[PDB]
Amino acid sequence: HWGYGKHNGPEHWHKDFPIAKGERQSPVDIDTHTAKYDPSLKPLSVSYDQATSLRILNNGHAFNVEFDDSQDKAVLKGGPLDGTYRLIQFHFHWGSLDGQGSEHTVDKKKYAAELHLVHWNTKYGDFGKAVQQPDGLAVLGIFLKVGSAKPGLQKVVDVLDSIKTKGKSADFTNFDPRGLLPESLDYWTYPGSLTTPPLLECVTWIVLKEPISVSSEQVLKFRKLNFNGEGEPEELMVDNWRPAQPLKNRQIKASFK
Ligand SMILES: NS(=O)(=O)c1ccc(NC(=O)Cc2cccs2)c(F)c1
Ligand SMILES: [Zn+2]
Repeated sequence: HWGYGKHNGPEHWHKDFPIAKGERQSPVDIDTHTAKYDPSLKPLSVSYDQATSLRILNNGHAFNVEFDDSQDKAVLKGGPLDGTYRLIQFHFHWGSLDGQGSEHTVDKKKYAAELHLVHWNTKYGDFGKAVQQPDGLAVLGIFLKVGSAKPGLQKVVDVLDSIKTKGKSADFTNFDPRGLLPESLDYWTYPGSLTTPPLLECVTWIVLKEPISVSSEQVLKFRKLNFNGEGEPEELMVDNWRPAQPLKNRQIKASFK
């Protein structure tokens, strides 16, 4: 099955998932000088005050913090979006080294990691239906660089020892994702895809200009996770990112001048 190794990595995905070579694949390089300011873009509306986190899961590709998405408790609206998108989970992609790890790049620059807050369009009723629609998902992407610690991330870091291997989950209630956001909500936006199989072309990407900083100790703890299940040969969960894909017939829009 698919993964991030030499024999099952991003270069191989197209064989099982031909959409990997499609017209609106993610991630992409964000060329800051070619992106166009769109003064008609509304400010992002992030309403996470009633968020209800439930669980944290190691799924063998990353770890997801999952939320109760059975009502409008934590939603994203505005920006390039029409309607309401409900937060279902967030996860990260990261590197084996601080110099790589993000999926999107900015003028070819790689960050140490990238946070994805995944939301689905409520007009489609549930996540499974949404991923089958061109405007089904909105993913808010946030770059991580290594520097000072991110206090709001620490609760996540501290539970990782309990979900070291594939298939492990742990209760994770009362986590506030507002603690993972940078100060500015300035963003770039473009139409794209899931960055892992099945690579469905259902995502409006909203990538924040301002990275958050996390400590070297924090990202080191990400790199102690395992891709494998318990009792299988240990393979560290690192470099779980897809490289930048061709932009093709798309324009990246900026919310800021
Ligand atoms: N890295 S990402 O583009 O933000 C992403 C990548 C994958 C999923 N989820 C799934 O792929 C789960 C699905 C299985 C079958 C259809 S969707 C997701 F919800 C978000
Ligand atoms: Zn992701």
